[PDB]
Amino acid sequence: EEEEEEEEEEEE
Amino acid sequence: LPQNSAGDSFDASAYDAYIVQAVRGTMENTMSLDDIIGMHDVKQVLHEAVTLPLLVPEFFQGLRSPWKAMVLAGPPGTGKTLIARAIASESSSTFFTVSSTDLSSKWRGDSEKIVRLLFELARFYAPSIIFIDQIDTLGGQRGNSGEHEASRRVKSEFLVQMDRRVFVLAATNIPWELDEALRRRFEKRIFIPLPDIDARKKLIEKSMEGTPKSDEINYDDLAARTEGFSGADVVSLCRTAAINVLRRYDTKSLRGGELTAAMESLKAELVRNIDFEAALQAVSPSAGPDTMLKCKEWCDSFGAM
Amino acid sequence: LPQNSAGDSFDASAYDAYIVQAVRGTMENTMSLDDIIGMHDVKQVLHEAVTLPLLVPEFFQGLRSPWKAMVLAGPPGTGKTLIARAIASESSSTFFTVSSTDLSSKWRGDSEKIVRLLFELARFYAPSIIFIDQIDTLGGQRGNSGEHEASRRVKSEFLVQMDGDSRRVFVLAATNIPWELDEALRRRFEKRIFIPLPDIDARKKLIEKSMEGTPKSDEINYDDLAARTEGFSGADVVSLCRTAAINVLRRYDTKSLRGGELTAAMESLKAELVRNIDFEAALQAVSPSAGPDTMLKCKEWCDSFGAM
Amino acid sequence: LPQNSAGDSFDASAYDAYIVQAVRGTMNTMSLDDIIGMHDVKQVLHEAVTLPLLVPEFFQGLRSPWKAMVLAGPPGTGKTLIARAIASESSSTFFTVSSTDLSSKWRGDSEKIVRLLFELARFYAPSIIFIDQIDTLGGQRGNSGEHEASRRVKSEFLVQMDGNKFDSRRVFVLAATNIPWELDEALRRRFEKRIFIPLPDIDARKKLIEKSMEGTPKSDEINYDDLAARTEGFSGADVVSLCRTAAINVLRRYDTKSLRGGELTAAMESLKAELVRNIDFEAALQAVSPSAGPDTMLKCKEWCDSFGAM
Amino acid sequence: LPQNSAGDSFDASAYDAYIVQAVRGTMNTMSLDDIIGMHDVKQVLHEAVTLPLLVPEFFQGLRSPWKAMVLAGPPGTGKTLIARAIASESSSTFFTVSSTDLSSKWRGDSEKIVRLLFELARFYAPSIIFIDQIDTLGGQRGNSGEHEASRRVKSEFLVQMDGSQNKFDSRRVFVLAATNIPWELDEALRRRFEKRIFIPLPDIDARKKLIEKSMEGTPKSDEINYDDLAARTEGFSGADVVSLCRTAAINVLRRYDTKSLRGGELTAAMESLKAELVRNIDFEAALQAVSPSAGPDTMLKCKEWCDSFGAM
Amino acid sequence: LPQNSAGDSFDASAYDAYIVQAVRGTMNTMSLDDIIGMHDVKQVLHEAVTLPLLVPEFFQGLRSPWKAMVLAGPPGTGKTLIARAIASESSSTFFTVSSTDLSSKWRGDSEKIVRLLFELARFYAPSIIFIDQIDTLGGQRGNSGEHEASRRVKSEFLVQMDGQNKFDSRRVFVLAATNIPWELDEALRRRFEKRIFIPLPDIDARKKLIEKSMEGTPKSDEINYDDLAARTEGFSGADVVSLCRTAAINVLRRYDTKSLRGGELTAAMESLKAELVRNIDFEAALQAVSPSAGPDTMLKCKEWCDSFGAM
Amino acid sequence: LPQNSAGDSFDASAYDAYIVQAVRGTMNTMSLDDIIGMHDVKQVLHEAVTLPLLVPEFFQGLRSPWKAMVLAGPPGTGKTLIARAIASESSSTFFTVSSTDLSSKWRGDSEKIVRLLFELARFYAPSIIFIDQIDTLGGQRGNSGEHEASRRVKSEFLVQMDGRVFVLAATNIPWELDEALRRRFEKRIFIPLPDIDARKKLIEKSMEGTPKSDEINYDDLAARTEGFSGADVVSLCRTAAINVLRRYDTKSLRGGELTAAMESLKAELVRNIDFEAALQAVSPSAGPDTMLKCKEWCDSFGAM
Ligand SMILES: Nc1ncnc2c1ncn2[C@@H]1O[C@H](COP(=O)(O)OP(=O)(O)OP(=O)(O)O)[C@@H](O)[C@H]1O
Ligand SMILES: Nc1ncnc2c1ncn2[C@@H]1O[C@H](COP(=O)(O)OP(=O)(O)OP(=O)(O)O)[C@@H](O)[C@H]1O
Ligand SMILES: Nc1ncnc2c1ncn2[C@@H]1O[C@H](COP(=O)(O)OP(=O)(O)OP(=O)(O)O)[C@@H](O)[C@H]1O
Ligand SMILES: Nc1ncnc2c1ncn2[C@@H]1O[C@H](COP(=O)(O)OP(=O)(O)OP(=O)(O)O)[C@@H](O)[C@H]1O
Ligand SMILES: Nc1ncnc2c1ncn2[C@@H]1O[C@H](COP(=O)(O)OP(=O)(O)OP(=O)(O)O)[C@@H](O)[C@H]1O
Ligand SMILES: [Mg+2]
Ligand SMILES: [Mg+2]
Ligand SMILES: [Mg+2]
Ligand SMILES: [Mg+2]
Repeated sequence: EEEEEEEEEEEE
Repeated sequence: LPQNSAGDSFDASAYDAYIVQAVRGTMENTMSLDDIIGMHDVKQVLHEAVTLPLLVPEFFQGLRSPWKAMVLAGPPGTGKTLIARAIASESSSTFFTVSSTDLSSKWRGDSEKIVRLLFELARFYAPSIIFIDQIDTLGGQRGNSGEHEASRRVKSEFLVQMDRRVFVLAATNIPWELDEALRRRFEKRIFIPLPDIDARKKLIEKSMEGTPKSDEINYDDLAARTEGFSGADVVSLCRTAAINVLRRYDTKSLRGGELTAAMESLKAELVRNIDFEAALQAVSPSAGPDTMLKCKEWCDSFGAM
Repeated sequence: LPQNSAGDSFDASAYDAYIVQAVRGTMENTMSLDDIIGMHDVKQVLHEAVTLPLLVPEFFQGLRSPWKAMVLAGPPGTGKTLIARAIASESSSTFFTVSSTDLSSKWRGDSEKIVRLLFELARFYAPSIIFIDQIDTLGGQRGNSGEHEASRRVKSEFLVQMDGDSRRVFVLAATNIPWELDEALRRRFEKRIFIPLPDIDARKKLIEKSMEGTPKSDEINYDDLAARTEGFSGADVVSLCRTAAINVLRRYDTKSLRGGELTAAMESLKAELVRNIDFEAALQAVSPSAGPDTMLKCKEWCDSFGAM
Repeated sequence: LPQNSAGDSFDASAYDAYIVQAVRGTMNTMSLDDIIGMHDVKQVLHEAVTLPLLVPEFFQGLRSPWKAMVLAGPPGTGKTLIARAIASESSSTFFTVSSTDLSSKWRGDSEKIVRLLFELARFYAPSIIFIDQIDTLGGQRGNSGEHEASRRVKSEFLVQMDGNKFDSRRVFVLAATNIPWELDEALRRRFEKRIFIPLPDIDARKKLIEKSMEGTPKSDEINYDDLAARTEGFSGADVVSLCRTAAINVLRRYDTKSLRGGELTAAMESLKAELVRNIDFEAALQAVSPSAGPDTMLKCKEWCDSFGAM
Repeated sequence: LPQNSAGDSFDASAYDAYIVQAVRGTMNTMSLDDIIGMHDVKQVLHEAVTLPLLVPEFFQGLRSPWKAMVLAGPPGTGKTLIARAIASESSSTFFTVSSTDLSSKWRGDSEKIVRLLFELARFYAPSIIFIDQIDTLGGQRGNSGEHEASRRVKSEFLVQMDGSQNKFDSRRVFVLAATNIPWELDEALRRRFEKRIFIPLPDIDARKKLIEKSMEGTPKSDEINYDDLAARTEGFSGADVVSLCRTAAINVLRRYDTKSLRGGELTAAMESLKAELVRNIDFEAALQAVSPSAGPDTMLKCKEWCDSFGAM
Repeated sequence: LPQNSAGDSFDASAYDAYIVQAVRGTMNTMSLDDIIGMHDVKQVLHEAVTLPLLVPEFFQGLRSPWKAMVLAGPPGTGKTLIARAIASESSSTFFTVSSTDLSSKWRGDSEKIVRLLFELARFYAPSIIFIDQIDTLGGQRGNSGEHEASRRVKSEFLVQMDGQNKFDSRRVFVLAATNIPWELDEALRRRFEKRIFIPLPDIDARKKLIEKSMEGTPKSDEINYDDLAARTEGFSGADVVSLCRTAAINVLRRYDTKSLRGGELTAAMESLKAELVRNIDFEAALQAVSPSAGPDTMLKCKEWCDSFGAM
Repeated sequence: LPQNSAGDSFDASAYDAYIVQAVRGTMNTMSLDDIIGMHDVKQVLHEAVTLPLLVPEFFQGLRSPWKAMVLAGPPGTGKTLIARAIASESSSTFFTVSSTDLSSKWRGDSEKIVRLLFELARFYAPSIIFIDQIDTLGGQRGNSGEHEASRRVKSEFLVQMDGRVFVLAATNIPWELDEALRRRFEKRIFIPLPDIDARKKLIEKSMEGTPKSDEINYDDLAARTEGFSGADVVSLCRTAAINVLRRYDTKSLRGGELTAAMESLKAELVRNIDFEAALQAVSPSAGPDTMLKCKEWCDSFGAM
């Protein structure tokens, strides 16, 4: 199987 | 999973069970197509779009091909799910109600299977209508700010997937966030206006058909004192007028004793004209003139009305 | 999972086993609505929104259907978390609690199914009441900068779920910044009220309601304590009362006596009145959590868009 | 995880590994009589932490114990020292959480660690939470360059810190900052004690010097009254820096840059007994300047004299 | 990660890999007599690193070793050279950190980098940390429009630089930083730096010893008066004098005609050109052709700043 | 990232997959005596990168090679040509940087690019880095509306440029090009030794430009170079070449070659290859394009290089 | 692959035999003189393709031949028409590149197509090569929520720019082009939309099979639609054909003899007032403001 995580990036 | 007309059977042995459970879960109160005030043009294009091929299927052979896609844009509260539910009632087509929470897809490469299986299942039941509410979600830019490397695949599968007939309806509150390849692919982009001073009289005189009105017949004056109400709020005005008929006799003090026939003395009471004056000083429109003009400018720069 | 009324049972099979634990974690008769003073309009809509459709349910039909939403708005110290607990005490309805923190998950596509499960259980149990706290988060217009993708689909699942059946739910919310709300969300909230700071007459009833139970002198002139506050937040009145009541310990020098000859000295102190010296010393020490411009901006906003 | 009083145990089954580890990571014998002055905050700590262990039948109804207190003042006056002193003198469990233990690259941890922190602080004991430099943690909500994933933390503090009439377990929230006017208008209401801390005046620095110099041999040339009269506007940290630089100036009277190794370890024993004369202070008084001129002190004084709860 | 003295180890499990790599990537034959001038900074480094290494029993109690120093000067003088000199002439491990080590794309990775750096420098040795160009990290804290991540870095420096609440565990750390603009540091970071020192542009005798230092190995004539060369360069920095020396060393090559000689007769004349000495005319021609990186306003502002708020 | 000399390879395990593409996207012939005038830049480049190639045994110790140079002056005066010439004349690798490549979306995704570029330039052969238009990259540090994404590039340049100095792997030479040299830092200009200002105009060199550009096989009677060189007043080094292109198009535009298709095409084309140019279309070109150059920029640059220029 | 001029053939046997089968399908009798405007682009195509290949030393050095051109304008101008016109006018192997010849199933075969194309372009003839919709394949290069595969295809495209052979491109949104592309694009000339004459032919051809009244005049219709692109005349005739239905009353009446009125509607014919009502309501797909941003771009960065 394969799962998915989530990220959080910031930008200007 | 049931069969269809003429006893055909879909050979859905090629997918997992929760996917077909999800897409069957996205599949009666008979409302009326004349139960909506205003907007004759969209009723015309729906009449040409789904009803007329049923009656006369020989006219739509060559250059008179019926339309295949459509989008309504306008402010919130003009009734964009109302036309959808009305045409879901008064038709023989099998309706559908897809959403963005209907495409959750905790695994990877499973929303794609859901959209492809949805569109292949839609070509099984022959007259079909697909209703995608609030296409702003899944309808951002393909190089926008917040995106993974997976939702772009959903948008591309949707663009190639749209090519046995179906017809897709959709709506938004914010039209300018839409794409370009998604915008050009939708054949008919229609602005929805707020109700004018003539439609409001029909709307408030039509909604008030159960309660006894006596002499508040200044419907021209009641449509003239409300300048810019947003359609879904005048029904709240009539509802607040009924509750203002209730609030006049102090019933917060009574606790159980004789509180059943006290309502019977108020279940026969009629809506007088004093209720509207206290009803106009307690309701303001939900918006300012900001989103309406922006939707008007977007429908003037791209709308094929 | 418990059973609802009439012995039915829910089929929660498509949902994962930690979502159900979360919503089960989201879920008596202590106080009453006569405790909270002032605020006549929200008391009226609460009386004609949950109490009265339990007595005569054959009257609220058709055009007279009961309300479906409300949102409080006002300064951050006037009391709008208290009324939610009060209506949690004085009803027979399954009261939920959901804040903005038990909706997030580090997997893709769990933050929209929690809301669906929440509304489905709120339909399934009873004529229930959900109370969404601090709705300014999960709010805001969707054409903002720096808006992440799941935080759009939460607002989408809310906006599709809050409409469209004689099973009643009455969603209510509270915020301090109502102008930073989404436009297509504050139409669904059928009643938007304003909550003012208390005037010169409610403050006396607050002072009298607070000082009950503690033995006081009969010479405390309440009218001067009423007319001298003049801009207090409504929650600062209770703090003024607590400072004036605990000030009697700062009168007797209890900094040196420890352990011995002290545990009886406090018993000598435990029946001492709270005289006017404590109030005159307490007014020089406590100032409001001020900046009355926020009250003025929320007043102008709810006087240009509010449905009283 | 540890156990608690009465041998119970928490059940952290709904949380992952690194969350309970990161809250596990935030969990001598000095007394409170080393602090110079500051009677009011000592009074509030006395009637808020010390007294509810001895006589608990008193603090019952309207006399419920406090729940929060913010110290505010110019930098370098003794804020973290009171916190460490109360940690070493009480019997409570002590949490020192600061604004770096609340962030992670995943989504949904910035709001969960706060909830697990408060639930463990309620589960263990009559505990004390000490958030240091909350001005970074709580800013204004409706502001310009605010990222979205900090509003969750602000709302989490704003809900959690006021939650029936049961559950007679106590949690005291202490916080320090030096820019208090950037706190949000709804989080300043939760902190019901907003004391201001002043710079030391001319009667306190004499006692501070007299506390700091005990333990090292000195002469009786020193006039502490003149030393208090010239050291005006200093911090506490500058006074300690002065009292240290005097002794290191006594090292500089013996030029040891030339010698290297040869009887050098036996050289300093002639220096390890030397006295600290008045010339040392007469050099260190012009060796050291104050840290910052008065512009933050006047802003904090004009702030706490209008919105401050002493 | 390598082990330390006494065979111990660090259990770096709670951080990800690339943070450990990005701090691990930030880790002889010089002398401390190669620094012309700067007596007091040599005094502080003498009495804060080299003396506790020999006699640690003297430095305890009120005579604790210092934990801070910031060098503020105009941008010409030697502020990097002194740090590399103390890095070579020690037995303690060195950590250089510039402003681009504390940077990542994700959210909340700068803080864990600073945390890991301080814990590693505490674990390995009585080490020394050199944060060069400090003004690009700590600005002010409430100015107009800084991002919501740099303020966390300032908070992390503030909460970590003082500490070690246990009165035991005297594992020494000494943080060193150089900048050009000291009137732009936050006050709560400024008092954490004791021993804030000013550094001047060099004097007459410093310039004389500089020209004496720079011209060794290369043969010069015996008609060179160093005194006029000192007295004419009124206003030169400590970095332009070496550039003047280099130009006076290459002017003897530009004096002959090698731009015209192309390929042929090039390798045959370069062997005898190395013995041609350096006369006064090369110094006069270089001195007419070299002007300082002037603008004496900045030296004035920095000296008035460190004369108002400075601690020597 | 292909390879380098002597068959080695790079190990870029520390960076992302989009950053290294932005630096890989930053990597015809020309003759040296094409560039006329400006003997000082030839002198500095000859004693900078030419002579250390054949003779590395002379340049050791105090005689270390230079590491910086700045060309100030008016726009369009031949800076890119000298860059290409010193690129192609030696066997050096040639990087080029503008302001439009040091820009990406995420915070801190620009500062890894500069360090990666300098690590590559030390990793490869002895190379030349041409950072053009640094008046936008390097402003002043203590400005008013200076972003918190602009100071860190300046700090990275200052820390990286002067790097721990004993017999390095290969020399690397950085150039510069700027139209406004008073708006530069006080800590960045010090890393730039050998600052030099170059002017635009000349009379005899403009004549030599015309003699090196006007390679028309016709026009044996258009020899009026004294008046053609007296009419180059205020014309920059690109202006005369654009004038020459204007004259060579007005050769076939002064004669009616418009709508000769079908009828009289090949004879009208082949009798035009020897067609005599005169001062007619040259006079058309003289009064067509006026120079858009102002003297204030030249005067202020000549004033700035007087005080702070190390020629 | 077939041969070229002077009897040679390409040997790409090191690469695959279906890549060459995927590019070989890219190499007519279009309107050579029948364009009644835009004589400047015909002049530059006559003097940059034919004349430096008839007299090869007339354009050299200072009279320089170009090497690239980025045509900007509407999606309704005849870029393909004049492109195939120069194809059938010159003696050049006219290649084509669409948005679909840059997709292949393997990895590493999405970059070799460009290389093999440039090799064939230099091998065959005095060629001229064209790439359509470069603003759709290549926008901004190095994004991160754009995955690295399109970044590498664009990198191999810029790596194969150094290809005699003349490269050519056409765009529709020109400020979306990258900064490194316009420095090689020596000219970006502004192309206005076609004329009164072009629409009437598609009007007369697109209305076959439909019963039309013989009172309609194509001149008055052809002169009042100034500003329309190619698909808008099809939209106009579609709205006319549906206005034919919209004249009657069919939503109100139902059931009783509806098919008689529908047979009368199928028997009915279009009026001139039908085209009037179709033209008085139908708007263009894009409003006349993207042309202003295009002219701002050609004024700012373009050579026009
Ligand atoms: N034109 C209308 N005539 C009668 N009632 C209306 C009309 N428009 C809105 N309403 C009332 O307002 C409600 C709003 O319905 P609906 O959701 O379709 O509006 P909407 O604009 O689609 O909302 P949104 O787009 O914000 O989701 C309806 O239930 C209906 O009772
Ligand atoms: N006017 C009031 N009437 C009754 N209780 C009050 C009043 N003002 C403050 N309180 C006290 O305030 C406490 C809770 O604060 P409150 O109810 O004001 O929440 P709130 O400040 O409205 O919430 P928020 O911070 O989100 O605005 C209760 O313990 C209650 O005793
Ligand atoms: N009033 C005081 N009594 C005793 N010691 C003091 C006093 N003021 C300062 N000090 C000494 O000064 C040093 C600095 O104190 P502390 O670390 O609390 O400063 P701070 O308040 O944390 O600074 P900031 O507010 O900038 O964080 C301490 O070591 C303390 O011993
Ligand atoms: N006091 C000194 N003794 C010996 N050499 C010096 C001295 N001051 C400067 N120099 C020489 O000047 C040159 C430049 O010094 P350095 O590179 O340290 O300046 P810097 O400190 O980096 O300036 P900044 O930090 O502002 O960039 C060095 O090569 C050094 O040899
Ligand atoms: N000395 C010269 N000899 C021959 N051609 C020259 C000379 N100077 C300028 N030119 C011509 O001028 C044109 C512009 O030169 P270059 O490309 O260096 O511009 P630039 O100086 O880089 O402009 P900017 O500095 O504003 O970027 C060159 O293409 C070249 O043809
Ligand atoms: Mg709707
Ligand atoms: Mg609250
Ligand atoms: Mg502190
Ligand atoms: Mg330096």
